[PDB]
Amino acid sequence: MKRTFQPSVLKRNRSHGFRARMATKNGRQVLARRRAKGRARLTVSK
Amino acid sequence: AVVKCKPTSPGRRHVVKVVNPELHKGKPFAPLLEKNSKSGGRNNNGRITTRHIGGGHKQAYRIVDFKRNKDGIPAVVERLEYDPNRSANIALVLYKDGERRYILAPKGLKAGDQIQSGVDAAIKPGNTLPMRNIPVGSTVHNVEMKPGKGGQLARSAGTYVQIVARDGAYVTLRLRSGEMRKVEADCRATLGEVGNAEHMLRVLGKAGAARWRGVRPTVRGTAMNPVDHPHGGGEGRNFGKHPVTPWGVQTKGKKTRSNKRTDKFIVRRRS
Amino acid sequence: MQVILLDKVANLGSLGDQVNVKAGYARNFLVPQGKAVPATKKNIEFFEARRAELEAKLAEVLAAANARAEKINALETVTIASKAGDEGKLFGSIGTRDIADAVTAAGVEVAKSEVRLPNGVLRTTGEHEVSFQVHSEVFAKVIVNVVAE
Amino acid sequence: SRVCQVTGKRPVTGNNRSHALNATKRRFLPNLHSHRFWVESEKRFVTLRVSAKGMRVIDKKGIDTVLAELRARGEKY
RNA sequence: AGGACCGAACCGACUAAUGUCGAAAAAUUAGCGGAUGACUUGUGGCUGGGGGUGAAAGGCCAAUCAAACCGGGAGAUAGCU
RNA sequence: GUUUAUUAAAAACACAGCACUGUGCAAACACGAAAGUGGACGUAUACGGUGUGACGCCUGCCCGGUGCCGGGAGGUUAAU
RNA sequence: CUUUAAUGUUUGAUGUUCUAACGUUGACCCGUAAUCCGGGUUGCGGACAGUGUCUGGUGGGUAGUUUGACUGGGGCGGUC
Repeated sequence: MKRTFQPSVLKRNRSHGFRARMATKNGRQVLARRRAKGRARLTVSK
Repeated sequence: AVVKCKPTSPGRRHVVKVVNPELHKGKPFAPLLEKNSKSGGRNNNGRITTRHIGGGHKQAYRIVDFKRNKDGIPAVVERLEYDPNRSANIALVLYKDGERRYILAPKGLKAGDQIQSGVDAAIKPGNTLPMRNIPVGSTVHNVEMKPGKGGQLARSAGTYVQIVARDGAYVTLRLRSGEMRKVEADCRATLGEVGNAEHMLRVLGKAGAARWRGVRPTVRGTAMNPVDHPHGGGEGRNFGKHPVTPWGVQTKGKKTRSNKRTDKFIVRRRS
Repeated sequence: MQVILLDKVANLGSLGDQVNVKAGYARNFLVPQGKAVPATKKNIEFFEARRAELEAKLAEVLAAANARAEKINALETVTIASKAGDEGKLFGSIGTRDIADAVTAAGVEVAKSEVRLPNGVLRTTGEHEVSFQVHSEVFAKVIVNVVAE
Repeated sequence: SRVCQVTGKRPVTGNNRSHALNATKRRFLPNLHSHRFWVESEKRFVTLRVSAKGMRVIDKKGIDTVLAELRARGEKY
């Protein structure tokens, strides 16, 4: 039974990585929101 | 030549093949090749804009010289080659100056034939001349919309146009659709008919043949649900509706030409 | 639109008369070509001061120079040898490029836009008449005899 | 954008009312066109995306005066 | 030569039994279909919610789909329990 | 061959073939407030839509109604 | 006033021609080792096409909604 999550570091970084968020303004707002909440992990860091 | 293959197995019973013995059995001319990446019917937005396109064999692009601007240079037909991008075969022609080029092959070409371009050219098939110098009533192909554009009419296998009249600086042509169009006399055209006239006699035989030609299955509107197509819905093959396109436009006899710009160049319409 | 006219307009030209004209006509033809200047309660005093007669002679000499130029070649004949086809079907149609260049090299030095062809583009081989307009009121006739080579 | 380079006219949103007073959001667009204006001061043509009202404004005033105002506005033409 | 034949890997899931607080939020055992092709598969891309994709079932779109998920309008409204 | 991943694998869907219809190339059509892109680096022996569904015999009568195509005698008819 | 006609006025429909608006997904040159874009020369269309405001027609392509109660369950029928 193949499950939904099939890990891949390259796909994870290129999809939800820090640079991916900064590319668009919506991603920048995502980072801004999580800085405000004080989350330790801003994004998925390798 | 048209060959009917024996029904050794289902999928071969209805296959009719077209074999051209004089086609070149080898790789094409590399310098005139270019990559042709498939699209699958998607546009720059990534959405499907044309349906039933996708898959198929990889095919490279041959730079076919439609403009034919090499005026005054005699050329010799090296060989004929199969072009995956076109219904008509192409011909590799070597000019007296050492330049090779690809041109559409009319019905009469064969290896070693002589062709010439420019106004100072003969009347044999394969020569390109301005339509002013072409005698009225002759058959031409690869006709130009505008001087230097390149050539857009009668490009498929076994196609041609008739020159019916010449008034002033404009010429009237009868297209394969039965429509009469008025074109500038400065436009070039190629004498003769496009070759491979038997290309229409193939039948492909089975479903896979159309599949690896780049065509995907077509689903009828009735088979779909109401939310997907204007047709569809109901139990037991109910239609009860006027035929329409998937986007609501009424097909089956509704004229969709709305240009008002090129109408001045149209003398008669299709009948 | 009320505008002052400088050049002679064939229909309503009267050397600076307050005559109405379509905005497009003045915007696209008169003003860009210098045939008129928009005057609205400011240039009327100026036109009647320095444009009233000072430029009248300046405009006239242009017509006088044009009249002199079109009589430079008294022969008024143009002969060009072209490698025409067999029994008609001239090699290729020729407009104003070649004829103007030949005339300029040996004849009247004239601009490209001056030459006008009322009989087509000289398709048939033989004697033809060409109307030359060096001015609106100055028309000239030139006979051209293309000879096959 | 659909902004006149002379009068500054830009599309403005509004309503369209039916007989039953139903209100649907619409947008009014300026009558913009691309026109080439001949300028004698610089002796060349300048292309401006101007509205019909702006073209009337240019005719009433001078093309030089309008260009000066555009330059003062700080936007290249 | 073949969308050819028999048959493993591989892909799929026609029948039966077991299992239903299971070993498993669809599996196991014994049979079963395709198996040089309209095949299958690795890696990487593209299409985003009244939208996508669909050899078309209202199927699929992160175990959720006749309109996904998250936050907000929002303590929606509830002549009902 | 494909299909309801997880109760339906089928007569359903697709299919080669057939017919109708639109499209002269800045093509029809589609995605996009637009630019632009696909169609196609193709152009009527081509492309899109629709129905039927290999092959053999074939496919009759009906234009009232609703669509679609063409006409203009006459009537009615908005902004202005 | 009924009956008619020379020149001048408002004229509007129609037709022909022209180029200077405008279009050019025609060719050539330059920015430029650039199928974008811009500028220049020329060709072809040309006051057409196209676009904005207003307006008539079409418009389940899309959207918001409605589609009563009594009733020997409801529906049908009947009644108000």
